[PDB]
Amino acid sequence: MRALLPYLALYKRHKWMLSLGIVLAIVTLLASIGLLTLSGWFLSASAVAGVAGLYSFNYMLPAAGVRGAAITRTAGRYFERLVSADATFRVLQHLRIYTFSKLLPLSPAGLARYRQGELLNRVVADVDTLDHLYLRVISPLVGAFVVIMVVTIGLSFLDFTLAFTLGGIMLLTLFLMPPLFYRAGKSTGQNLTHLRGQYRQQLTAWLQGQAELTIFGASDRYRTQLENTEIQWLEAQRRQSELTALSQAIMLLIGALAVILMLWMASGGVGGNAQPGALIALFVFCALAAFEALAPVTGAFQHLGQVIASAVRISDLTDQKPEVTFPDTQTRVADRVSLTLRDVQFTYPEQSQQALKGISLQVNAGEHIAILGRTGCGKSTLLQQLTRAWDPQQGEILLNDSPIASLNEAALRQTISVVPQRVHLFSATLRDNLLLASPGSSDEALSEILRRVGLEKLLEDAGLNSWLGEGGRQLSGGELRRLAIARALLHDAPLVLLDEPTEGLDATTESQILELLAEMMREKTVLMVTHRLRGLSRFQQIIVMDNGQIIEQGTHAELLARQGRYYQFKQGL
Amino acid sequence: SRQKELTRWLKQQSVISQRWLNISRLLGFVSGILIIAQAWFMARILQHMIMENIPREALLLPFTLLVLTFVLRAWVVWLRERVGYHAGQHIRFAIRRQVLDRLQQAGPAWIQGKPAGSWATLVLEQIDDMHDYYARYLPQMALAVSVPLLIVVAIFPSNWAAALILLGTAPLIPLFMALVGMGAADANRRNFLALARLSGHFLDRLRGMETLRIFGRGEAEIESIRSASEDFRQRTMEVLRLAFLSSGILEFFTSLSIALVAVYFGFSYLGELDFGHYDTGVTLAAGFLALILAPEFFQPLRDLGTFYHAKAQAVGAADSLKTFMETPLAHPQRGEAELASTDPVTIEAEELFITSPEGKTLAGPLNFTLPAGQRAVLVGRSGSGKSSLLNALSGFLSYQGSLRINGIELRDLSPESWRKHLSWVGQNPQLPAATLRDNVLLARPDASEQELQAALDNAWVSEFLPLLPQGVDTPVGDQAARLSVGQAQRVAVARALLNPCSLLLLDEPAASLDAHSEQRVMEALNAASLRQTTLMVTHQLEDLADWDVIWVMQDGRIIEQGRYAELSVAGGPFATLLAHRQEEI
Ligand SMILES: Nc1ncnc2c1ncn2[C@@H]1O[C@H](COP(=O)(O)OP(=O)(O)NP(=O)(O)O)[C@@H](O)[C@H]1O
Ligand SMILES: [Mg+2]
Repeated sequence: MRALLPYLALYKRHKWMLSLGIVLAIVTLLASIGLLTLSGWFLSASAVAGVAGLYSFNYMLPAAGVRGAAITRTAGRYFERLVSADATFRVLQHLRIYTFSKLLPLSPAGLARYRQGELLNRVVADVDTLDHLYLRVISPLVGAFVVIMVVTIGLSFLDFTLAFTLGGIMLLTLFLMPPLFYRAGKSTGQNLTHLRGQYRQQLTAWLQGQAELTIFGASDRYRTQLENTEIQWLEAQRRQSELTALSQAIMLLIGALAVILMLWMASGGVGGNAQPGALIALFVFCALAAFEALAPVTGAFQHLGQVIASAVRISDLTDQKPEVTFPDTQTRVADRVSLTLRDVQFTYPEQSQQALKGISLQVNAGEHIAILGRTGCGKSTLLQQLTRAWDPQQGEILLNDSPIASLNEAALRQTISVVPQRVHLFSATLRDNLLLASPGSSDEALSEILRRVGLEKLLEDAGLNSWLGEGGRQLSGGELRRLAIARALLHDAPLVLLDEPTEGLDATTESQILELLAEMMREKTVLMVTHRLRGLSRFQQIIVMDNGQIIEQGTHAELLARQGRYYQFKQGL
Repeated sequence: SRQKELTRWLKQQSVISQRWLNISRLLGFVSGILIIAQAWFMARILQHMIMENIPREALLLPFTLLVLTFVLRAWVVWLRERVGYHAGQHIRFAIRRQVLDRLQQAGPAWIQGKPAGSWATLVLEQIDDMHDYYARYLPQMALAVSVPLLIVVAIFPSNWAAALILLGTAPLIPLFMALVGMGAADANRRNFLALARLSGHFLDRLRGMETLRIFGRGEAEIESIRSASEDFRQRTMEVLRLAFLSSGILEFFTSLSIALVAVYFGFSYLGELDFGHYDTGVTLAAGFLALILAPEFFQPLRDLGTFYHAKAQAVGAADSLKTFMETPLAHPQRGEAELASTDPVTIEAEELFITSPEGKTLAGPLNFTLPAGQRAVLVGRSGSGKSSLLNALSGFLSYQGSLRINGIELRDLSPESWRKHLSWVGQNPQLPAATLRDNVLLARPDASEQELQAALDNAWVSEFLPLLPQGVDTPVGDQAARLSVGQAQRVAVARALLNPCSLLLLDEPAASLDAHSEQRVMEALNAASLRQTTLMVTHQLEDLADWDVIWVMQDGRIIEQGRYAELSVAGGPFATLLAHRQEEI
């Protein structure tokens, strides 16, 4: 349970809104008990007094107590429900900022180790479960505990041996029953999560392999196997409800025990009084109404296991050590970046020992460099090392006569503008998808770039206030490639890293992209990594890669004039 | 807007397990009698020792009867929860059975229209959203009309003023809930779009955290998360500020009814109020009966409010399950004509229009003929209808026209017997079985070990078995986790080479594979494509000179047809297509 400690410490902010939402739950839940315990005593006192005791009996004080207890019961529940719901959105904002502000330093490496699609859908769900700790767990458990301790203390002024048998019964089922039923259903709850995921994987394999199964005749054989898992899955769901049916029949019996005990024990006297009279009803009506406090306490303890499980997942994910660390110097960004690479590896080395020693290349200021790699032979890691996703274990990168590790992140992100292969379309306006590159750009400049890049089809509908992304319009490949280039032109960094810009594009759009790089990025030291030969003529100093090493180098005409691997590539195969 | 007919669908799905919903409605009536008996025994016991001063030892029968009604009342609560589950389980088991039946006879043509993670949501996470509608909400709606009428009927003979206090609030509660429910409906509609935008904001900034890093916008997206969370908080607090009044209307009238019953009975015991009783002194047991039962009058309404979320997400589940079960889609017809012989088949098409289950035409007019033992190649750009022809040839797609296999049309060919003569390899291989050995033997479970071992030798899968821990019987895992994409595709080749076939359809194998597995797959599949009629879709566009004919299509129509030599130099669409492949390394 020590897992919740980093997240309970997040409650120091908004510790008055959070405490108020619990106090309002106690006051509401005490007024419910007070309303019915005062009504029960008032009815008994009035009947005992009788008509002859109209004037002797002060009935106006209890009649103001029942009116006051009814107002704070109905006003308290409304305000407790507001503050609790308001304050659970304020800690959700803190949880959202806490995880995001802590997942940034380890974004490329340490967070992409998992499957990004499935992991990030669980990070969002787990922050939601951490958001449930206050209102699903802490508030019902704490509110029940001090409602029990106030009715026990309050009833101890009339009788002590009666306040503690009612308080002791309520304190026993507060502390003994929620853990006792969490232990009984732990085995089934584990057997339930296994069978749900087993049916999930058997159904996906059945649906995905429907073409395979139908042709080989096993479509109905694996459907029987799939149905047998559901039958086992449904049996484990009976046992989960057969234990919920028992935890509900026992809370009704325990609350019955505390009323029958109050009737029997309180009729023998309270404060040494031989005939308690109206004091009997004050105890049997407190016991009748005080078990509403314990109503949410069993389900609060069940959810605590989920909150703790979600606390471990977020903790062990956000507590990793970041790969790279940046200094703090605020060196002024310098234009005309002359990138230098010395013995740096280009591709993750294969068990085949592709290249123990890395590649070396000098990109002078203003030079446009293209790197040719074999398709499907490893993956290029030059951009991650240049973007400082991780530190290069071998070799070193010299960014304009200075090592790349001696730049603060503020300066490093300004000397390098990178267009990645996987271009992300943030669910926001077109202005917010472009001001991302340059926050201070004017309204005309963003539209000027879009016309100049060729995304003119994105300016007729609401202008730049068009919702692009999940809730809005999608962008096709090529229509999304020109957005990535649009940001890089807006970012205006001296060094530009292209990562297969013309990949998956038709020859009509692809020829337009290569013109964009040669025209706009005319003096921006382009370093491009591709698997195509369409427009390499305009680039200077083409670098051909084999097995993670440079086998050929030089200008397109210079490299084509001499027979070599580039000549074979140009002709075919 | 669709609530009325979605709920009609929900209420018609409950005909199965109608005895479970009838026992649960009858147990809610019995439970409302034990509540009344409980309050009557307590009221008589309390009056005896408060007014008549009878000792507790002389009240053993009412105490025994009171304990008995508590045990019976806890029994029906246990019984009603188990009966309620059985109601929900049997709809979920019957709806899922007929969702999987419809999703199987539709075949792979419709299944691949949506990702498998979205079908699992429909079958596994949305069908289960309907459980608490039948297990809890439907029984509680019966408890909300049965039990409260019992208290009013039980209190009315004793005192009509107390029963009028409880019955008087019966119309006043829905009146005020509807009065504030339409003030909370415009808040939903004027904040519907913004909350929809703001809900997926965190996951969006969390998926695109790579792009934020490379642009240095990490510290400026913390402020947007703050600004989006502040906006979402205060935008949805306006909705909740009005949604908590509706729940607070019920708490007002249960607070007013308990307070007003106490004041009416308290003042009538002192002589301040003479009305209400039937010309008889108000007894103390009458006041206790109405005071114990006053909170129980509104409890079924309070519990129903906690189960409304169950109805909300059952209708959302019925929103997507009703459309799925009523989509108009037609299946390929299955004539009963068994194929004549287990020999290579002569497939020929007069004029085909292969159509998706929803009626969309995938492949235009097709005019081709593949003689027995002739291996063809389909080439073309993406989206050109190449794979649609292989699915139609398998029976997965309906077609209009003439597509005759060995002289007999495909529409009147028995799918059970036609697919015994059909073996095929697809891209992105699917391995449904458990072990790698039982996955190869899926094609022919009755294969001998010497025939099985030959298939593994021919398919080049025994040369990476030693790398596997358990060898041939290695558990493949979920989505072929243990095997690489190149290694799994070789296992898919193994079960294609197991049974000899009259027609082999290779839908782009060795496309996304690694360099070595592409060589091994093609080599084992190029020597196996020349002993029976094959039909291979490929994008390699190279070393095809040994294939008999090449059919190139764009936009679903065969445009050029001939051998590799006569299309490479013809300068036609194939040469344009071939130039693109050589353009990229
Ligand atoms: N079962 C189906 N149901 C509905 N639409 C389909 C189906 N199969 C294909 N389509 C669509 O109809 C067209 C036919 O495409 P398709 O038959 O897949 O060509 P293709 O050659 O297989 N594409 P590719 O595999 O990338 O070369 C495309 O626009 C598909 O999106
Ligand atoms: Mg295809």
